[PDB]
Amino acid sequence: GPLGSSKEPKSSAQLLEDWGMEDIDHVFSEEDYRTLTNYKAFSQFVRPLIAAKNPKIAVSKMMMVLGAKWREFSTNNPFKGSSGAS
Repeated sequence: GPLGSSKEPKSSAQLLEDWGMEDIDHVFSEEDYRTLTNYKAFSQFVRPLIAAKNPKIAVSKMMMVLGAKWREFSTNNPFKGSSGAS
């Protein structure tokens, strides 16, 4: 049978949950997609955000969450091209 050992990856929520931590119940919405168009703009927002729910988290773990969230963001983001095309 088709198992697919790599189909469902660990999302940032998954990772954080796997560590026994809670994530920000925020949802990257349409306006967020159009404004956080790059990782630096993204991290500057999302880092203090997640840190607000887990301030005692390890930075090494946090960077995984941020990175995964950027991925998740880009995944649910319909706007492939922030200003039209990309």
